[PDB]
Amino acid sequence: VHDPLLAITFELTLRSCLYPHIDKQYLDCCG
Amino acid sequence: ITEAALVRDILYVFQGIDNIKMNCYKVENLSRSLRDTAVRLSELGWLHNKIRRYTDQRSLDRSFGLVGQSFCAALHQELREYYRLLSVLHSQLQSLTLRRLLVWTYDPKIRLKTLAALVDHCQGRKGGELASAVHAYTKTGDPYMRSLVQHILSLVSHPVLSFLYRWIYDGELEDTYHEFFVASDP
Amino acid sequence: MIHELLLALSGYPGSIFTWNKRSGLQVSQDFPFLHPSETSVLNRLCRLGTDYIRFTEFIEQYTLHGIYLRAFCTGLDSVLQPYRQALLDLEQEFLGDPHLSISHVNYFLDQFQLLFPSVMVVVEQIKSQKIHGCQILETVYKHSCGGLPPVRSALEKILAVCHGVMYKQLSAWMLHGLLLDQHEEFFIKQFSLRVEILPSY
Amino acid sequence: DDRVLVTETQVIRETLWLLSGVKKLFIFQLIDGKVTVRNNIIVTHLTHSCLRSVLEQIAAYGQVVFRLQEFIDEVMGPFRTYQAFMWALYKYFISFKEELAEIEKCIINTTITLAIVVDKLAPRLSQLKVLHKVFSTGVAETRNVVRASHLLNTLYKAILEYDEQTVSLLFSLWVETVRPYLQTVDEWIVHGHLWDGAREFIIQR
Amino acid sequence: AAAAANLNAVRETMDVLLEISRILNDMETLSICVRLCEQGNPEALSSVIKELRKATE
Amino acid sequence: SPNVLLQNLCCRILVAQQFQYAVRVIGSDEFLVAEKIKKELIRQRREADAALFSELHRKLHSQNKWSILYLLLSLS
Amino acid sequence: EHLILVSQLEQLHRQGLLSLQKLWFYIQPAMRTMDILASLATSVDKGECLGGSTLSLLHDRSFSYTGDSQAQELCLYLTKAASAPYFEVLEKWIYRGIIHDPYSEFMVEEHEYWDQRYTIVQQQIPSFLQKMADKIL
Repeated sequence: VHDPLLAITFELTLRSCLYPHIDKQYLDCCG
Repeated sequence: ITEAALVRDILYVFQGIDNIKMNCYKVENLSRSLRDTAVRLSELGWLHNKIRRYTDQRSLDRSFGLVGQSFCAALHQELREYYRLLSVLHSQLQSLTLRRLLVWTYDPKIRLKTLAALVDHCQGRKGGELASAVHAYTKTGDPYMRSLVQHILSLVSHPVLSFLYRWIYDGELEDTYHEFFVASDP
Repeated sequence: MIHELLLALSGYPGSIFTWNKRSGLQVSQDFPFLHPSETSVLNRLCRLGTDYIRFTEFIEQYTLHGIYLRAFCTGLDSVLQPYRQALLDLEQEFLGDPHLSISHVNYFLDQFQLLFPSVMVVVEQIKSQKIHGCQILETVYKHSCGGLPPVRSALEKILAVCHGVMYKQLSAWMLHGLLLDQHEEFFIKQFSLRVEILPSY
Repeated sequence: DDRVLVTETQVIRETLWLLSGVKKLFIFQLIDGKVTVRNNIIVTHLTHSCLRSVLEQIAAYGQVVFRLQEFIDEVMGPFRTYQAFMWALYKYFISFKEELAEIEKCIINTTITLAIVVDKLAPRLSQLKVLHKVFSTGVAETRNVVRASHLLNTLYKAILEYDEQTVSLLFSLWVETVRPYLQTVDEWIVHGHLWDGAREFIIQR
Repeated sequence: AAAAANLNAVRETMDVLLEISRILNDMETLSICVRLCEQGNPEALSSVIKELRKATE
Repeated sequence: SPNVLLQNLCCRILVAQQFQYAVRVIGSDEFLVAEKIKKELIRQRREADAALFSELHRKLHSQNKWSILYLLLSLS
Repeated sequence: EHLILVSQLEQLHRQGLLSLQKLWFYIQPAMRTMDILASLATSVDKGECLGGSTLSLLHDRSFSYTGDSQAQELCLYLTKAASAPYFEVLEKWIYRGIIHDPYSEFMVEEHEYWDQRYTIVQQQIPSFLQKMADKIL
C-alpha cells in the first residue's frame, strides 16, 4: 500500500500520507 | 648568432618575456642589419606589456566600478585575438624570417598602438566619466580606428544604458559606487 | 608533455608540475628538452590550475555548515562544468595534428583565465568571515553587479540555484505551517521575524 | 629501477574491473583489505608519477566498492533486515555494473583515453561517495536489535539532510530496507500475533 | 606501410588546401587543379578556368 | 598525362570546341604570393581570417607550392 | 604596399635570383609612386594648408596629370580619401543647420542682425565648390 502511494515535500510531508493506511486500519480494530 | 635564434626570442618579446632583454628592448655579436630590425620589431612587446599591466592592476581593486571594469574586460577580447595570431606564427618557426615577420605584424602594430594609447587617456576616470573619455577617440576619421574604438564604446556604454533603462522605467537606482549622474540623498 | 599538462590542469600533479601547499602549482626548474622561455607561460598557465584545485578541494570538503553552503557548492560545480568540457576538447585537437604547440593550448583557455580570478575572492570572503545562513544570498549578490559580462553571467547562475533552496523552504512554510530547518537558516525563528540575517534586496 | 611499461588502453580495462569489484588484478593489488597501486607501472608519457597520482584517486573508489563486496559476501557465503538491506545494495550494483560493462564494448569495437572515461563516470562516482558515508554508520556498530534499529534510523536521518538524483537513490534504498518492519507491523495487526525472529523487533516480548 | 603513410600525407595536404580555398572563396576540381599545377603557366590555367566558368553560365 | 588531366578538368567544369580552346590556351616567390594574399584579405576586410591563413600556410609546409597558391589567389 | 614590395625580392634573393641589374627594373613603379607622395608632402608644408586649401591643392595636382594615367589614378585616390571628413560636415550643414567643425577649417563659421551670424570664409574654399560658394551658405 505504501508503494502505490508513491505513484499518485519529500519523506516529511510525503511520509505523513502513509499513516492514513495504518490509522484507519487501527480505528476498525479498536472499534 | 644565427637569424633563427633571433626569431626564437622575438616570438617571446611579443609578450613581455625576454638575447633580447628589457624602456626599449635593448638587444645585446651580430651584424648591424639585424639589431636594427629587432629593436623595431620588439616595439610591439613594450606596447603589449603596458596594456596587460593596466588591465591587471585595475583587475585587482574593485574601486574602478561597473563602467570601468566593462572597459577593462573589453581589453581582453582584443587580446585573445593577439594571443591566437602568435600560435599560427609559432607553428611556422619549426620558414619565416625578419622580413617575412614585418609583413605579418604590420597591422597589429596599429591595434596595439590605439589600445596602448587608449588606456593612458583614461587613467583616473571611474564611472560614466570613463565611458565619456573612450568616446572622445571616435572623432578621428581614420576608418580603421573609428571602427575599432566605436566597438569598445558599444561594450563600455552597456552598463551605463543599464542604469538608464532602470532609472526610467522603474525609478530604482542602485549603485554602491557613484557612477550614474543621478545622485540620491538619504 | 601535452597530455602530461592536460592532467596537471585537471587536478593531478606530477614530477614536471610539482605541488606546494602554500604557493600552488608551478614548474619545478629548467628542462633541457623544452625551451627556457616557456618556463614562464606555464607559470602563467598554472595560475589557473591552482584555482581549480583549491576549488575542488573546498567543494569536496564542504567547509561552517548549513544548506545554503551545501547548495552553493552544488551550484559551484555547474559554473565549473564548461571548464572541464573545454579541457577534454584540447586532447582531441592534439590527437588530430601533431604540430600544435603550448601557444595554442594557452590560447584555448582564454575565457577561463579571466573568469576564475574574479570568482576566487567570493570563496575567500566566505571561508574568512564565517558567512553562515541566508547571508550568502547577499554576499554573492553584492558581487553579482560586477562589470565583467562573463562573471555577471556566472554568479547569476549560482544565485539562480541558491534561490531554489529558499523557494523550497518558503513554499514549505507558506502552505504547511511548518519550517523545515534545524540550523536557524531561514529568516524566521508564537513565531517572530529576523532582520540581522534577512537578505538585502 | 625497472618498470613494466604497460600500454594505455590496458589501464582502462583494469580500472573497469576495479569498478566491478573483482580481486586479484595486475594493478591495484590489495594487501590488507586496502587496495593499493603497484610501483612499476609507467606509460610512455605521464612521467611515472602522475600515473601514481591519477590511479591513487580511482583506488580510493575501489575501496568503497571492495568493502561493500566484502559485506555482501559475508551474507551469502535469519536477520531479515541486513539480508533485506543487501538486496537493495545488490540491486544497485547490477545496474551500475551494466554501465561499466557497456563501456568495455566501445573499447573492443572511437578513441577512448583516461580523461574521458572519468568524466563520463561523474554521476556515478558522485553517487558512490554517498554510500561510503551511509554505510560507514552501518558498519561501525552487538545485540541484534540495536544493530538493526541504528541502521534503519541512519537512513531516515541522512535523507532529511538531502531535502535531483541523489535523493532518488536513498529513497529507493530506504523502501527495500524498511520492508521487514512494515511486514511484521501489518502481520501483527491483521493476524493478531507478533511473529518475530531473533527478537529483531524493538518490542522484546 | 610506407605506401599507407604516403596516402595519409596526401589526404592531410588535400584537407589543408580545401580549408585555404574556403577562406579565399569543389574538392574533386581542386584535386585535378593541384595535379596539373604540380606538372607545370599558373596564370594561364587560371584564365582557362575563368573562361570555362563563363561558358557554363 | 597532362592532356588527359586537362580534358578531365574541362569535363568537370562542363564540349570538344571548349577542350580545343583550353589546349590552345595551355600551348600559349612563395613569400611574395603569401604577402599578396594577405593584402587581398586586408582589402576585403577579415583580419582574423588573415591570421588563420598564415597558420594554414605553415601547416602545408610541415606536411610547386607557389604555383598552387597563385591559382587560388586568381580565383579570389 | 611598399613594405611588401621589399619582402618579395628578399624571398627571391634567398635563392640568388636578384642581381643588382635586376633590382633597377623591379623598383621602377615604386620609384614613381614614392615620387608623387614626396611632392605633395612638400607642397602641403610649403604653404601651410589645413581644411580647404589642403583640398584645393589635391584638385590641381590631380588636373596637372591629365594624361599620365599612372599618376592620376593615384592623386585621384588621395583626393577621394582626403575629402570624406570635409564632406561629412557638409552633409550636416545642407540637410540641417548644425555646424560641428571643431577645428576652424570649414568654409562657413558661425558667430555670436543676421548678416553677421554666418560668414563665408574665403581661404577655406575647395576651389571646386567655388561655383556654388553662395548656395551652400
